[PDB]
Amino acid sequence: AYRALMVLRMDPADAEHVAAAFAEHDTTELPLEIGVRRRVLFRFHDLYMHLIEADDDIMERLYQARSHPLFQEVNERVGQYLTPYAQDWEELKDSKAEVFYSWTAP
Amino acid sequence: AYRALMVLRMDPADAEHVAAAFAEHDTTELPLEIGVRRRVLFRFHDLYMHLIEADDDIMERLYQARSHPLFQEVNERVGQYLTPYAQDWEELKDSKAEVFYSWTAP
Repeated sequence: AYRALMVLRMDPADAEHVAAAFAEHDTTELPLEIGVRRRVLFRFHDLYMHLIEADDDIMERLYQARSHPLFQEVNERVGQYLTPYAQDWEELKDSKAEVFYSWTAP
Repeated sequence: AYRALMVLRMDPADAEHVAAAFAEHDTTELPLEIGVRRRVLFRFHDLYMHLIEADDDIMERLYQARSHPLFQEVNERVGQYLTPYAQDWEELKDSKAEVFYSWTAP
């Protein structure tokens, strides 16, 4: 039921690296830990969008674990190819979009 | 298993209208028809992102039904508040992002 979407800028050509970095991380239990159930990466022009599906608002641990050594790697890894969308960005929480509507059919 | 994400530009302030337009459309069977299982709208700065979850690649009917009178309304409705992201846009398919990675945990 929980969905979050983060948006950054990326060179389209860097997608494969990006994908590769997660691929590896997603083989470990690091994510089942944080509580991630599904992960989808999209690209559109020079925008990168990371969709996370979970079972609860897991953002906090998410935010928590970034400073974390267990996650430096995936972070460096991914990080070298991503840039914050907006000029006023200070932290991770800043790349998170807002949901303003949600509908599930019966 | 099917996920698509469309991105356009929107004035943050127009969100409530946007939401209202779908709210109504989502009360009808019009979407259960097209095959939509879940719908989530996000906003980030002046970007609008529409996530559709389905059970198959439903984009074609999706694309099909736009010219459609059954869908003029929601379309006009929504449409007046959205603008194509990129300058080279010619059609709806052009607002669709690409998935470059997908992971589901066991």
